[PDB]
Amino acid sequence: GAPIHDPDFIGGIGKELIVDNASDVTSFYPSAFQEHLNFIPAPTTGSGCTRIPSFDMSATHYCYTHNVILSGCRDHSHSHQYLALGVLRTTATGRIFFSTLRSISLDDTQNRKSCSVSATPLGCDMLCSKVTETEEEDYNSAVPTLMAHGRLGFDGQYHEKDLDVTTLFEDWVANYPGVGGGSFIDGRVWFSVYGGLKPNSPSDTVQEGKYVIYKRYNDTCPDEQDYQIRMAKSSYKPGRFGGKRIQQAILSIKVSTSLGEDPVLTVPPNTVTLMGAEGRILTVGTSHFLYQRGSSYFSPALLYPMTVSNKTATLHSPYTFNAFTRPGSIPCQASARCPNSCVTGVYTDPYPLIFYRNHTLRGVFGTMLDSEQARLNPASAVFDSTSRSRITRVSSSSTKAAYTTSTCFKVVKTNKTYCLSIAEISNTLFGEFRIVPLLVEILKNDGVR
Amino acid sequence: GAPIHDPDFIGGIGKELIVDNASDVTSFYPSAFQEHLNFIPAPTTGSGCTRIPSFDMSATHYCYTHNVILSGCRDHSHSHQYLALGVLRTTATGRIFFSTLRSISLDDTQNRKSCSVSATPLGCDMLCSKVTETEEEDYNSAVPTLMAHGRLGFDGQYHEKDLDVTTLFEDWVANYPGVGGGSFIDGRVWFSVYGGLKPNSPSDTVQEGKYVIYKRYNDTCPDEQDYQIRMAKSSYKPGRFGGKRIQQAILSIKVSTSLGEDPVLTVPPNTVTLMGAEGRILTVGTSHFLYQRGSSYFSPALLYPMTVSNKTATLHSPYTFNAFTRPGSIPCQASARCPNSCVTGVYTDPYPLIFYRNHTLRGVFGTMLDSEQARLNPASAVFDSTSRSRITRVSSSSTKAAYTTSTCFKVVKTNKTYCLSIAEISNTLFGEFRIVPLLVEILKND
Ligand SMILES: *[C@@H]1O[C@H](CO)[C@@H](O[C@@H]2O[C@H](CO)[C@@H](O)[C@H](O)[C@H]2NC(C)=O)[C@H](O)[C@H]1NC(C)=O
Ligand SMILES: *[C@@H]1O[C@H](CO)[C@@H](O[C@@H]2O[C@H](CO)[C@@H](O)[C@H](O)[C@H]2NC(C)=O)[C@H](O)[C@H]1NC(C)=O
Ligand SMILES: *[C@@H]1O[C@H](CO)[C@@H](O)[C@H](O)[C@H]1NC(C)=O
Ligand SMILES: [Ca+2]
Repeated sequence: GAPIHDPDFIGGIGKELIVDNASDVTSFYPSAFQEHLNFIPAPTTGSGCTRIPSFDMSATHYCYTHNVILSGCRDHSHSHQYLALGVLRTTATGRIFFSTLRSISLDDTQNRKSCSVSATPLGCDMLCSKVTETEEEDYNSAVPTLMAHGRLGFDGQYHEKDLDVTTLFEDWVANYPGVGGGSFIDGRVWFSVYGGLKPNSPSDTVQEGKYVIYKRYNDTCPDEQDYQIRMAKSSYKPGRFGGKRIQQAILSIKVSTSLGEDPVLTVPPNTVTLMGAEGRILTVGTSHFLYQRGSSYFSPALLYPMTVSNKTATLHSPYTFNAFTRPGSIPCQASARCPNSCVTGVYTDPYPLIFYRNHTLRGVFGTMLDSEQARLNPASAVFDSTSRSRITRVSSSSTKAAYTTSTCFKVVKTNKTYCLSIAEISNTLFGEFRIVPLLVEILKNDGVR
Repeated sequence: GAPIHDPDFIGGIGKELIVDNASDVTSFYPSAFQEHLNFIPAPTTGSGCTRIPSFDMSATHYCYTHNVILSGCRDHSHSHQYLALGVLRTTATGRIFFSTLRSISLDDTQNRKSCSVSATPLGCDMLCSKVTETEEEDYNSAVPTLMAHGRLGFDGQYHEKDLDVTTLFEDWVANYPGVGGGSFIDGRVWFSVYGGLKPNSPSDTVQEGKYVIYKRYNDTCPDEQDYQIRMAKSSYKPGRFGGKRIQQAILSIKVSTSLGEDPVLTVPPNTVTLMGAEGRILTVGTSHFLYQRGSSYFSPALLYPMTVSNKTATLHSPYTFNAFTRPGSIPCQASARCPNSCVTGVYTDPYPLIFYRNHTLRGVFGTMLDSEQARLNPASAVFDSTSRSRITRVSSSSTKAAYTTSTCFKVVKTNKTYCLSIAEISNTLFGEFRIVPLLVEILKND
């Protein structure tokens, strides 16, 4: 009943789990899907769905949230936001299970979507967007998207406060939380956000001519330099949103009794970040990372090192995992190696797992959609910069996936490393999407050498 | 007040679909699942299930029913019965779809169980059992199981009349409908029924020593005759129910504005029928058939010819489809070839599809559970006495399945034969059982 992770987890949450410098990264791999957890509620109705999962865990508790739709799973539909606060416990037999301390289903009328959540000392901080219109209409609207900062405390109470997006996102036509989890850092909660810049606005003007071309390993692009640059520049203004610059941002907010207190929007230079996309701000040990969904031409998982300076942050050259690809429409498929304009891909974050003694991230765990173009075939595995380990297929090759957010930890008591993988999956004839939690232990083959 | 399907279906409902004497039966086969029909409601909750499906279709309308559990799918939970009256339609594109005209969700305090539905001229007749105890607690009791004859009319109203089981099933300790659809024949609705007989009751006495042994095609049981005969006899009184003879029966009720009118329970001789099990009363063309779930030692799909005469039925030696097996626990697994005593298997009916010119049945469509012992891997196909055509697996090999009921019809316009396969299935991460309708066209290597 303790409002903290059970003693066995103490000291095994949020840190660098494995630091092997000698042994290969891919030698570490996911086992068979263990103790199928049930902290995530199934959809309220049989014809409805659960979608857009966000999870973040600190050394004391975890936070989880998801959007629920009563009929169908089409975005242009009414939805409720489910938010929960919980801790990692063990049974008498050592069985790991996610225990919910508090939970709330926002059954009101506010149209919350693209919500992200973060574990803070005060509980579970949530960043949501509120809109009654279309997404493609939002980038077509003149005003920024409404956003709110909420919190489900340890006391079960929920408080929320709408942000003054008029001034905070004055340079944006559309703005949304990255859906991925946010991170608590130096008294502030950091949520990755994305959207469209108002053309010719101060923010849009500062990003003019700014771009970056990330290459694939051992697979260079055959297109000429002049053309690649031309394509990279256009990747920030995909035709889908009519020329608007799809921008990546970072929003920090002070964690205190007052919600939405002192919000500061940092917009990293596009010479670092690719096209704005869904993302996640996480902290593993002492380093911070910004996961960016590969919505543009870049297929391999991006893990941007994030450093903090007061209320703003700076992103450095991203860690890339070539094998950890994501499905996408041509010319931005899983094998795409050339810069291009597109709004595709799927959110499938990599959790910093293996590090060097010097703390440089060496390997990550994540449930990728092992598919070339279609959002399907989820598979858990460990990936370094170029390869992947023995995979643990979530289900069949027919399983459609929309999101996979992974968070790994250790049971210091048994010294075993585990990875929680929350996936929004569905089969062709079993119903709409539903979020399912999968826990897998990270193994290592010693008898190899 | 027949609502009528679509002019495209006239002459193509409940008829002999494919009449051929030359073409190899297995040359006919199911295509890919054309579409995923929407007439069947998903479980009301995401943590519950839809189970025990029943379906019957007549010239002008179809009837469908399933049981719904709000939390989980424990057969020992409170539930409500969903009943629907519908029609076979077709969009401008020519896309087949089942339109549900009327539907009611019986959510009272009664425990309807093992319901069977039938499309009658007055609507959708449902035969349910009303229980207050478990399967075993029921067979141990002295009194028969309560049953009710109900009906969803074209007007949307549902009327129900509990049958006088005390007299109707006086010789029974437990009795339930076969779950499979019932059929309208000669002014009355016919429902397969099964349960356990009261020891020494007249019905039981008449069955003493009666048994029948059905062999596999080219898989002769090596057991000595005396041993087989003893096993066959014992198969009727499996240990599961402490020696109570599990009997197959047939209930016919007069179809009229008065429910439960003139009930007549027929109990076929166990020299014809194997141990009582879930079943269905089908009518294809002028012929009638009784499908009996292979709950005993017999694995191949069974279709007993059924002839009716003044309120009573008569079953004959059944058509068997050797490759249309079903999974079962040992020693009555799908590969079984010898008589034995057991209560296993799963409901997976064969729909009469291909007939000889003379009307003798030869081929059927069905969605079998392509497994040996576990209720997994549903797979649709066309079957004859010894073979299986090319298949269309419904899902993965680890897909669970509790029931599959198929009904084939024909679009007279495009003259294409289709088969509705309604299956209660589940999968690993996607929750409890759920009834899903599947539609496949019947094709041929010619
Ligand atoms: C930690 O040690 C590794 C040694 O493998 C360093 O990796 C090298 O880093 C240099 C420059 O960053 C690269 O040019 C080499 O290609 C890397 N070699 C390998 C095998 O990765 C890493 O930079 C060190 N990290 C820190 C923070 O000192
Ligand atoms: C319809 O035709 C079939 C085809 O012959 C008949 O089935 C045959 O019946 C004879 C009985 O003399 C046996 O050789 C076999 O049972 C069948 N033979 C073959 C080659 O299949 C069937 O009996 C006919 N139906 C009726 C009602 O007469
Ligand atoms: C059945 O067995 C006989 C031998 O008794 C054989 O000639 C025939 O080909 C077999 N048929 C099949 C389908 O195996
Ligand atoms: Ca009883």
